[PDB]
Amino acid sequence: NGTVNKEVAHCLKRIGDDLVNNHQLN
Amino acid sequence: MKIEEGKLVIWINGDKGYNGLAEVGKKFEKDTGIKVTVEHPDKLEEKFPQVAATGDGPDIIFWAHDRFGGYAQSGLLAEITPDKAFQDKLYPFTWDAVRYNGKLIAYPIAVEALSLIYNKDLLPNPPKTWEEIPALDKELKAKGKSALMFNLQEPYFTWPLIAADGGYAFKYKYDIKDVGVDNAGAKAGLTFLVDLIKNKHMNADTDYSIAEAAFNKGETAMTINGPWAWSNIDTSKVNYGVTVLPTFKGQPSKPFVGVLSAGINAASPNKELAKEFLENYLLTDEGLEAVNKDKPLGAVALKSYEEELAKDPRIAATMENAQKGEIMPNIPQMSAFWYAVRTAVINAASGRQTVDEALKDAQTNSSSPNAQEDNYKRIVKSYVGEKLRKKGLKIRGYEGEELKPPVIEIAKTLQRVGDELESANTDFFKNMCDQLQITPSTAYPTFQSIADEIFVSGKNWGRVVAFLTFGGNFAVHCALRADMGEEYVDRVVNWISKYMAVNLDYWINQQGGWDGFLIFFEKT
Ligand SMILES: OC[C@H]1O[C@H](O[C@H]2[C@H](O)[C@@H](O)[C@@H](O[C@H]3[C@H](O)[C@@H](O)[C@@H](O)O[C@@H]3CO)O[C@@H]2CO)[C@H](O)[C@@H](O)[C@@H]1O
Repeated sequence: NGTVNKEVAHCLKRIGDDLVNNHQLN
Repeated sequence: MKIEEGKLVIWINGDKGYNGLAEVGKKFEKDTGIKVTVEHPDKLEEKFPQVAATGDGPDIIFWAHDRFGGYAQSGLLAEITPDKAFQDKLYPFTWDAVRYNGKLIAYPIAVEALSLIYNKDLLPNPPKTWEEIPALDKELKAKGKSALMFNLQEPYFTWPLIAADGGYAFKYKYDIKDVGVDNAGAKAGLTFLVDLIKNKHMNADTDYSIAEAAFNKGETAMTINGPWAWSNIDTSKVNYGVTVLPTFKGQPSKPFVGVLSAGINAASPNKELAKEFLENYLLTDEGLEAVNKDKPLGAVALKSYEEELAKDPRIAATMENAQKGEIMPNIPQMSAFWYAVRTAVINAASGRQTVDEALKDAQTNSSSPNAQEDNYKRIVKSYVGEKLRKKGLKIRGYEGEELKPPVIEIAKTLQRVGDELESANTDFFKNMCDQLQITPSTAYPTFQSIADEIFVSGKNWGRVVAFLTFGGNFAVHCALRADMGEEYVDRVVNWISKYMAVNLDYWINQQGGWDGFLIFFEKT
């Protein structure tokens, strides 16, 4: 029921980290 | 007057020279065609952060500098950046007062310090020491006169005495957790004050107007006040002079020193016009003189004019008292310190507490949500709105943009990097809601449950954008279901905004506020 929620949240995290890594430098 | 492109609205406290400023305004209008309106609203320093946080308020706000750190940390003041030729026309320590984390956030106008003001006919030579004032008062009440009356209702006026023998607000790189309002020197100064009252030398009810009438009618020999007050004394014809405050336990009275400053609202659309008015109309010899004629400013920041003013003995005394005090901190906690010391003085003076109980309230209260939420909601609203238009949804109050200055740039950057994130994950997101199976009865716990699991291992600007894209998609999905209406849209927008104010505001400020956001994700 909610362990889906855990799956969704783990994905959103990895997604966010990818964005940060693509902008570490300017 | 409302904020309006092509006009200036100015807020300034009612004890300053607002009619003289208004005349500078008129001259500006004559020479340039631009209209200037000067207002002096009640409690303007508490209103500004409420209304600026929603995009309202004046173009230019005048106040002493202690209030501005709190405003800037909330994002409400625009950074100031003058030419070297202009920065050099004003004294450097006045610029230091308005520097908050390396950024200048206002224009310094005048240095303000309390001095002892006295009636040369009834006290031809003023006391040098606080302790000798009780004897002076019985000596004057013999004659139906008083020795001293000043405002006991604002802590500004009593703080020089509380600080004299060791009182301090924050230990200096300032430690929020070491305040110093309940140390021995503080207890000693407030005890002197409260003893003067209990021994019938002052009245705990006395306030600004009562003391001014007293002194300017001739009924009390001394008062404590700033240069703004000289003007009414001159009209009274009283024979006065202006000198250094008395000492307590051999040490100087240490007034908290203020720099009257003009800050520029971060929501103003007239930032550049505001700057060139201040620099070319207010901050000249003719400009400061027009204001000074109305109410004296004190020791002005403008070198060329102060060099004349300095030859006035009253300005000399102003600067002597300023060097014995401390320039106020500008940090955000200053507000809670002043509120805490307000209550403690008022209570000890009236008699409702002992000094030891009150200054120990002041100690805890000096140390450590809704206003930040309203800040964040502007950003959250611009982004949820755009995602709504993108899906073809027409939701009341989410129609049209109409964004005001700070959020324009933020909104732009946020849409750019947000599209980055989900363009790279188009499937996961399009199916996100069919996984969760939200319902009116499971919606709030699912939103929290997922949000919490994003951040359990830590935070970064990308985990925040991921979070904002989740909540935006959550919102659009709620609008889509006939059992969860337009009502769920503003409801989820609130969930998102509160979640940020509650759980993320600390990290966001630690990493620079939205100006840091702008730099982290800046282009090319
Ligand atoms: O006590 C309640 C009050 O505390 C805080 O006000 C402080 C001001 O921030 C501070 O500048 C100083 O105010 C003086 C101005 O500098 C001076 O030019 C002149 O106008 O008188 C002022 C004092 O009356 O001291 C006060 C504290 O007394 C806080 O910011 C307020 O919101 C709050 O109402």
